[PDB]
Amino acid sequence: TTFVALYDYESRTETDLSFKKGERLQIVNNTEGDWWLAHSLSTGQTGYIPSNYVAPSDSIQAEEWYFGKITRRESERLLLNAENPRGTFLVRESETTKGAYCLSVSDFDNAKGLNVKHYKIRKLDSGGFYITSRTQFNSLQQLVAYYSKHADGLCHRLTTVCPTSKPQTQGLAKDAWEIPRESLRLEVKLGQGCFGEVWMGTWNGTTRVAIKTLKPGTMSPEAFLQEAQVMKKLRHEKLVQLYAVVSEEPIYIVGEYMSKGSLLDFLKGETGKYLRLPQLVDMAAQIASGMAYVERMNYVHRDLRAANILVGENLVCKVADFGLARLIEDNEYTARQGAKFPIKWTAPEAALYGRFTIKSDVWSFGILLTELTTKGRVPYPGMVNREVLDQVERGYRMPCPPECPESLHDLMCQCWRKEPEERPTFEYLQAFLEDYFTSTEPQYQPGE
Ligand SMILES: CC(C)(C)n1nc(-c2cccc3ccccc23)c2c(N)ncnc21
Repeated sequence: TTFVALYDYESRTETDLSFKKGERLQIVNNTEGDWWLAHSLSTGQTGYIPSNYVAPSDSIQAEEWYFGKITRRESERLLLNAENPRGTFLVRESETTKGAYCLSVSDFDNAKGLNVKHYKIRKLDSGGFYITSRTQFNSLQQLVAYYSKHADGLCHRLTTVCPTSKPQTQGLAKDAWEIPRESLRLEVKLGQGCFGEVWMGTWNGTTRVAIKTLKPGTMSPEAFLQEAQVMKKLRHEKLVQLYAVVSEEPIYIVGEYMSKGSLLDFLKGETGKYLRLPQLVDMAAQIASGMAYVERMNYVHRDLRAANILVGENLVCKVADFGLARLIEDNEYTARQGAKFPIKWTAPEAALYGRFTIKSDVWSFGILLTELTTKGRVPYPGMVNREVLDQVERGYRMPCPPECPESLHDLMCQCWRKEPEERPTFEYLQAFLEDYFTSTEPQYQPGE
């Protein structure tokens, strides 16, 4: 009945437990969902561990190459990393056939360069697993072992397990949410905003975090606290996870530290000078994915723009600062006015009637699209804030950006429809962007 560690974990508190990948643990108390009390069968030490860093000792989830329910697309973003040798692989759940699996493998060809080939793994009614019926296997493990020795009609022999990064724990530690101010050390100033600052820091002397501070008089702690309850419930690979808070003014919001910074600066950077269309579209697709989750949760972002998107490794983009805008108490800002309100991203009905919805976020996404295709250039280049809303009201829309294909401009124009309900859904935008470049090639290589 033992569990095994899937990744290394460094202790963060006095009551938690460090372990290395592969270490056998006993779960001596599993009552709480996200932190379990465990006990190393190697060291004898006890302490709390994040439940997502372990799997049952003989399970399929224990397999280092088994990635579970991961999209085909997300699967490709990992496999295509330039460091991966050919034959890098992983196994995941097939999306299109329930109860089937999929072996994804990285390959190189002169026509295509670097690419990913997928093989659907079907399980027989008699019990076996196979890619080609010619050769079956009693488990996924055995399939993987055989194909690590002989290619046998796959593109390449299985060589290296697809590497991944450690997943985020749920919270910084068990029961940690409203944390004391003195547990944070501010180290490097990352940014400065209209209502506060962002800092790289350390929680509890151990854990690297980012800390956003709010000026006193920005919002009430009581309102901030009720909302933060809603925000901690939002969990998605394309949303910046909020870790903990300090509710008393000056308010702190503690979150994952995204070393690569905002999408906006990454776009303007030497980092952005040579980004090609396919990458811009893929970043757009992820943001739409995060927003599509917001959309399924019936939440509203309210401040969506390139500045509030954060970048990670492999061109990962995550939606940040969601919901907070609603709580800004500043007089001018509540009236959708003043040098702090992002009018250039705001749908006309939201600015005029304070009508903020997922549809006015769709409009902001259209604006964000023009940032992605113009290296972070400010929207409405020849206009000042105080003259945008009236232009937009009279039906003015930004023209197709230089070098932007009309098709993506047309998408932007759909996002900027006068009637909010005529605007597309984030679900539509996500699919449209993910499938922007049509491949003739087959979804799965033939079993043959
Ligand atoms: C680029 C910039 C300085 C604006 N930045 N901003 C954040 C950040 C954005 C939204 C909410 C947060 C909540 C707590 C901590 C940081 C953030 C952020 C981050 N997490 N990591 C790195 N840079 C960040």
